[PDB]
Amino acid sequence: MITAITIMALYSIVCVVGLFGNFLVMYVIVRYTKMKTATNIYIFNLALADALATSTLPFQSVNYLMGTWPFGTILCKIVISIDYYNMFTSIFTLCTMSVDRYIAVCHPVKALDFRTPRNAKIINVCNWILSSAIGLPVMFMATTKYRQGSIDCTLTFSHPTWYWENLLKICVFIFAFIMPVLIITVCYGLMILRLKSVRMLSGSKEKDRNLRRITRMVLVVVAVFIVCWTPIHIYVIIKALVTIPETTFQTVSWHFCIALGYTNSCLNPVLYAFLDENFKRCF
Amino acid sequence: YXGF
Amino acid sequence: DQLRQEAEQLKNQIRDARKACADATLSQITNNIDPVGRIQMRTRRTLRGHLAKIYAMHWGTDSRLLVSASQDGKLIIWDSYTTNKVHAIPLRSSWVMTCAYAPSGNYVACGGLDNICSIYNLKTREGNVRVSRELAGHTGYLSCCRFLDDNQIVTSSGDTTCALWDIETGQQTTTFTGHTGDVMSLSLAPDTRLFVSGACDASAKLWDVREGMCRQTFTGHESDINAICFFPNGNAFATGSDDATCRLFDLRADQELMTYSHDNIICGITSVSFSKSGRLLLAGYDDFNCNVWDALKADRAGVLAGHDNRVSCLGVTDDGMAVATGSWDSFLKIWN
Amino acid sequence: LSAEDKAAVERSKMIDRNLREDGEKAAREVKLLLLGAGESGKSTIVKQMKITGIVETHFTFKDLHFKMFDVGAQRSERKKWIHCFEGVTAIIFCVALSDYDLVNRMHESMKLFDSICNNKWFTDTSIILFLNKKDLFEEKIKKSPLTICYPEYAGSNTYEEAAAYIQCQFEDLNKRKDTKEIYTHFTCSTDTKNVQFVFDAVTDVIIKNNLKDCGLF
Amino acid sequence: IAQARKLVEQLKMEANIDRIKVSKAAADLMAYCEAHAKEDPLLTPVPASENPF
Repeated sequence: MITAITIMALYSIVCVVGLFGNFLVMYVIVRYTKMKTATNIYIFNLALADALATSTLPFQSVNYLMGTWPFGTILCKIVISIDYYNMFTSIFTLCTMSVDRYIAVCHPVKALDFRTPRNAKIINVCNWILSSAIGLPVMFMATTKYRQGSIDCTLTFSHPTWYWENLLKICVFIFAFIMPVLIITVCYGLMILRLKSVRMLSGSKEKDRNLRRITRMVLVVVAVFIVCWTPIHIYVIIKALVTIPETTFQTVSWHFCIALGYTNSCLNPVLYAFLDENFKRCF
Repeated sequence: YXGF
Repeated sequence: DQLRQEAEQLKNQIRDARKACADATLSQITNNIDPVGRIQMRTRRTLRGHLAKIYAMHWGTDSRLLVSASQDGKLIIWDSYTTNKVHAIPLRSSWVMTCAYAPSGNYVACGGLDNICSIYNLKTREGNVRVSRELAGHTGYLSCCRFLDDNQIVTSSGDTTCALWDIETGQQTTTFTGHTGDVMSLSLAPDTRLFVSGACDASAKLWDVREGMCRQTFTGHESDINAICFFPNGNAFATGSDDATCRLFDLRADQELMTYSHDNIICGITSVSFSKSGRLLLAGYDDFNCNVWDALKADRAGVLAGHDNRVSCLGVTDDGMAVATGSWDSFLKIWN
Repeated sequence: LSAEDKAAVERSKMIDRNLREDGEKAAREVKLLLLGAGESGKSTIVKQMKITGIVETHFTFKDLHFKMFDVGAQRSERKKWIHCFEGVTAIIFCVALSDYDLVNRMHESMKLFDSICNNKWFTDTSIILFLNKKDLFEEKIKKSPLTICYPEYAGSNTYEEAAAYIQCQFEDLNKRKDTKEIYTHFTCSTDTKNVQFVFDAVTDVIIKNNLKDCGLF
Repeated sequence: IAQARKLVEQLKMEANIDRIKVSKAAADLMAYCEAHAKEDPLLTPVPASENPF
């Protein structure tokens, strides 16, 4: 009883702070920066994906407390589509920004040719199309099921039922956890190893603290991404492998893991936009 | 993710 | 030492004569006319074609087309009303410090740091524009170029020289050498009979093209003067310097008539211009704004603070409708 | 919406397309300003590298285009037009190191280096300092001591310590030791080692510029 | 000393110049300004209908 009110307040606070941070980043990008550099297009893409992903939380919150979905099948399709779609959009946006900083630091001659707003816009369009490749069939597959006492907003099964659902869960697990952490970790590790050799940072005491600041920013971004996206995917793998007995503690673990997963979508505008030096120059 |  | 003493006593004599004979007290006289007050000028068009800091702009006699050059290597001709680009000229000498527009509108001069003056013909057949004349013969750097006519051009250069070229001949007709420092600005009279050239010795020397000798010399600044414009009558000219002081010199009176300066601005002049009535002084500072001063009141009439960087060049149209300011942020603003 | 005005708008858009194509072509080229004293030996560096006030040298090395502007031929006051060269990537500054005993040139060369390095327009632009005339210098140190030019010099007469001493005397002249670094290289007749050092310095400046663009730095 | 001689000769010819009273020249300048004060868009704001901008 108290736990349900607790998790409901948790979803409400996370949704409010995520929408507030996303609207602040939209306000600064629209009225102040006016989209001059290529990086601001990626920050706009991340803010849009995080705002649309965080918008799914009031529809998801009532599902636990009420137990029914009294909104119709079409809105169920839209909510499941947005939920998968903006998740993939944000994850590939973070991967594209990691590749952007890798090309910017490690390959300086080709970064003059590649890092243009035209390539940023076409890779942004390719990002939304590649996320729509997962968003549209899940949108078509989303259905509404009538239980004996409840309404369920869920995915339908084609025969064999275990194969398609477990293949979808393993494919989302791999393409959202294994590949992106590997790309971000390798590109940022090679970036830190390349910046360690640079004379502009590896000299006097004054530039050493700037190098430490950059390494700290890299470690904070990678650590927040890993600590946020690990537990809900690990819990999905644990349920896929072994059936878990129903407990009061696991019911709170569900909403705590979902809150942790959305917390990254909340915190990526704070970690990226505000912490950047150019946005501090705007102040 | 995790819900529904 | 006798000849130097003779020069010193002649200088003392002419200084004593200009001091004792002329007693202006102009501030007591000019109080009768009413002040203009405060004038608000709004931007009408914003021209966005350049991708680098523009250094020179010049209007035309029909007040329709305007030329502007930037540090990428291009002279873009703009239209003041419809924003359309008539011609774009790519410059071999990318380092450009001046621009001239012909009174007929056929030719444009360009260049300045590469010691080459390129004159491009505009109203020609067989398609696009082509370079008409390649002028050379200095050793410093050209600082300003002005068309007297379609056949004569006067340039000021950074090797202590001024020069007059005939377009068809291609060689120097008359060379002016009376300075001891580099000249920085050049402006022509409306009748185009004679001009004044300002140098880095805080001096401005009048030159007549026909006679070929310096007639008058004006002093009173403490540093380099960057801009020179004649009055529409043609008997006065204002000079702007790095000491934030816009001194005005009269040809007939042969003294400093009026000084325009303020406490909080101490920075340097880039461009100075006049209105056709002559009431407005358009002074370009490096304080990110160009000010409108009152020529007969010595008070600030307006602040056209529309740029975020220093204004390199400024131009008032011939009919007097608008004033266009160009700054190093690659934005050309037309103010009406 | 007349027929002539639509053709003027179409011509203006075609001109805008050529302007943005030429601007993106010009943006990737790296500009370097070369300075130094009179007869310091800048023409030797120019002749070593691959190929009127300003003579412009355009050359490529490892798919990176360099436009080099040596303005030392012009005899004029530097400060009034030096703001034309703002935003430049690097300044290659040439100093005749073996010119110390001729009366003295080293002192106005240091004054020129103080005027260029501490200039308000070049607060963030790196300066690549080159010390040429290496071969004559040990033959002019064995016969003539370095104490004539600097009385504070206390050390044995050898190239290995005097060269590092001249390097430190030029390097400590900067007043901003955190923003603009001074890159000192002794030019020798190696197989384009000079060009390699210049490419490494330009690569470091492009890394710093990309870090400023991304927002990390 | 030839350059200084040229300077002395130029000062000699410069010295013999017509001297005009500053009051009459200032009156001429203010008379020109009041004459052409009406024919000035900067001094007198023109309505936007006749303004080409």
